[PDB]
Amino acid sequence: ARPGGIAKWIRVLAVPIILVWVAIIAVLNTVVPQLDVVGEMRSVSMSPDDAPSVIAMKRVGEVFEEFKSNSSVMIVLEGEQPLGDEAHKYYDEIVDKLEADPAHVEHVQDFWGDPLTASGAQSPDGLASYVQVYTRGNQGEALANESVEAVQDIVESVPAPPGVKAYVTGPAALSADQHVASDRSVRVIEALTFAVIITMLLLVYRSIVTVILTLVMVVLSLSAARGMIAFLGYHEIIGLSVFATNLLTTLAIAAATDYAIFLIGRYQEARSVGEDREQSYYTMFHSTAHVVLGSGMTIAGATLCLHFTRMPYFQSLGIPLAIGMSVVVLASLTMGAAIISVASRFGKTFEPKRAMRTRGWRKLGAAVVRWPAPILVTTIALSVVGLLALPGYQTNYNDRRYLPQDLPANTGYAAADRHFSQARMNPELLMIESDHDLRNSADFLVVDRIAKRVFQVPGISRVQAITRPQGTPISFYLPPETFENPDFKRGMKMFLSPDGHAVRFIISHEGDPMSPEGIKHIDAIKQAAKEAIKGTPLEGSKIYLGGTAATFKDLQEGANYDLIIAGIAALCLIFIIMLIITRAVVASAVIVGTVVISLGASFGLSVLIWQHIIGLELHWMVLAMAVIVLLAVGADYNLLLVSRIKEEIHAGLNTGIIRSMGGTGSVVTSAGLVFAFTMMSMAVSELAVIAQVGTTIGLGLLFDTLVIRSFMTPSIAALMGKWFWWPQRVRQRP
Repeated sequence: ARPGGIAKWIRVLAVPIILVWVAIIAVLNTVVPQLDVVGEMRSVSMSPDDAPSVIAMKRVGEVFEEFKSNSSVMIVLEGEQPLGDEAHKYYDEIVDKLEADPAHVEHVQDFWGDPLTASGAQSPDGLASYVQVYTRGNQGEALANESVEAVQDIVESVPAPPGVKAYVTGPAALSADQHVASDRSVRVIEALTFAVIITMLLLVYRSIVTVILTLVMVVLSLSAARGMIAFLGYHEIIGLSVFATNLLTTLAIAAATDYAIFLIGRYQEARSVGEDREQSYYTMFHSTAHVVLGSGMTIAGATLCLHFTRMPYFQSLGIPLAIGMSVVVLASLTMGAAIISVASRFGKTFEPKRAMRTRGWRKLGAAVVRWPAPILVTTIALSVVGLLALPGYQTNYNDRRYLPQDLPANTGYAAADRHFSQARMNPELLMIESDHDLRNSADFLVVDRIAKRVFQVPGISRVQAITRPQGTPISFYLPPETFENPDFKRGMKMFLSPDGHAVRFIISHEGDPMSPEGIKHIDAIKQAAKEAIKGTPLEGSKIYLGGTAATFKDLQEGANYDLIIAGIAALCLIFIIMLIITRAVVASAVIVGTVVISLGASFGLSVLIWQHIIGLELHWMVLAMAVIVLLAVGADYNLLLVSRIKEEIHAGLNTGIIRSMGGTGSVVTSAGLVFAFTMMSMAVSELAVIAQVGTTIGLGLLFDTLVIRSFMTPSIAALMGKWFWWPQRVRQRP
C-alpha cells in the first residue's frame, strides 16, 4: 500500500481528470441530440437482411412489382352496423390517401374494394373488414416506424361515418408502438431508480454529503456512457434496439453505484482502522481498483458475447452495452478516485458516520469455517430447487401480450379478434415462381391443386388464391373464355405476376403462428406445395414462403444454439478475466461456477412469479438477456470477496476468510441490494419484456448476494484450503 503507481498520478491529477471528464461529458451531450432520440432514429431491423423470410417477402414484392421493403401493417374497419353504404366510401378515401403517399406506402393490397374478392376481406357477421397495406421499411427500422406513424395519421385524418372506426394493426405496427411504449415509461424507470438508490444510500451512509457525491459520480458516469453510445449510434457506427437503451441506462446506473460503493466502503474501512486520508485513499485504490476494473471488464465482455448470435436485437444489444459498460468503468475508476481524493481533504466529507458491521459478519465467518461441509449443501439445495420450474416452464413468442392494451396495435388486434378468427391479421404469403407464363388453362389445374393441398394441411384455416378469390371453395377445368373476362383479368393481375411467371397464395393459420406449431406449419406448407407441383409442367419452380410464421422460424431455428454458444463464451471470458486477476485456476473456477449454480434459483424464482402469480409467461428473450448480467455481476461480487480473502491469507486460511468476510460483509451486501433493487426498478416498464428481464436479474442478484457470496464461496474456500489458490504458493499456516 505504498504511495505509487497509477494511484499517485490520479491523486495528483484529480482536478484535471474531473475537469476533462466533465468537459467530454458536456461535449458528448451537446453535439448529439440524445440517446433516446438516436435510438428512435437508429432502430435496428427485427430480422436479418439475409433471413429466408425477408428474402422471400422481398422477392414477392420484386416479382409482382408492388413493393421492395419488408414492412406491412393491417388496417381494420370495425363498425357497430354491418359495413355497407358510406363504409365502402370511407375505405375508398382511406386507400386513396394511402396511395397518394409513396413516401411511406409502397402498395395497398385492396381486396375489399374488388367485388371478386370483397367477401374474402370481410368478417362472417359483416361488421368488420380489413386491408393489408405495405409500407417502406424492414419492420423494426426507424423508417418503418415513421411509415406506421404516417399510415395512422392518414387513417385518423379521414372523417369517420357515424359508427365506423378504423384501426391500424399488424406486426410492424406492434414493433412501431414498442418504441412509443418505451418512451413513455423510461422516464418513470429512471425516476424510480434514482429514488430507490437515493433512499438506500441514505440508509447505508446516514450522510447527506456522501450520498450527494455518490449521486454526482453516478450521474456523471451515466451521462458519459449515454453520450458515448448516442455519439456512436448517431454516426451509424452501432445499431440501437428498444431494449438496448433501457438495459444500458439501468446497468450503467447500477454498476456506477456499485463501483462507488466499493470504493467508498474500502476508503471508510481504511479510515476506521486509524489511517490518515492519504494512506486510506492509497489502500482503497490498491485494494479495489483492480477489482472494479475486472468487475467492469466481466460485464463488458459478457455483454459483448451477445454480438456473436444471429438475432439482430442481440447484436444491437451487445456492442452498445459493452461500450457503455467500459465507459462506466473508466468514469468510475478515474472519476471516483479523483473525487474521493479531492473531497477527503475538505473536512469530514467521506469520513465514516455510524460504525462498521464486522462483528456479525465475523460470527458468520466463524460459523462458515466451523461447518464448511454442512453449509454449501444448504446453498446447493437452495440453488437447485429452482430447477423444479422446468416441468412446466412455458415461453411465449407473441409480443402482443407484452405491451399495454391501450396501444393502437393492441387495440387493432383486439378489434380484429372480436369479428375475425385468431391470427387473421398475420397471414402467410406463398409464391411459386415458374419459368413460363402460367395464364393458361392447364396451369390453373396445378394452381388449384396447390391451393387445395395447402388448405388441407392441418393448422391452416384459409387459403386465398386465383381459383379461390374469396378464400373459400367455389377434377377442375377452366374454359379458355374465362381468360378474356375483365373480372378474371383483374383477378389474375391481383394474384399473378405481371409477366405471368409467378403465382401467389394468401394463407391464414388455424392457431397462433407465434408458437413452434406455426413454425412446423411453414415446413408443412412448403412440402405440400412441392408435392403439388410434382409431376406437372411446372416442376423446378422456386417456392417462396414469407410471413410472421416464416420470420419467427428464421429467428428461432438457430436461436437456442446461438444463445448456448454465447453463454459458454461469456463463461469462458469471465473465467479468463478471473484468472488474469487472481492468478488462481481453482478460485476462478469456483467464482464462475457458483453463479452458474445460482442461475437455477434465479430461473426458478422468475418462472414461479411471472408464470404463476402474475400469470404472464416469460418472454423467450428474457432468459437470454438475464443470464449474461447474472453471470457478470455474481462473478464480480465473488471476485471482490476472493480478492479480499487473498489479501488476508498471510494470517491463515481460516482467519483470512473470517477477516475478509468481516471486512466486506456490509459493503457487498449494500452493493448487491442496490444492484438488485435498481434492476427490479424496471417493474414499472410498459415493455413487459423489459420488466421481466429486470425482475429476473434483480431476483438473481438478491439471491446470490444473500446466499452465494455469504456462504457458498467462503465454505468452498474453507473446504479447499490451500488448493483454493492453485497453483499459487500458499503460506497455509500463520
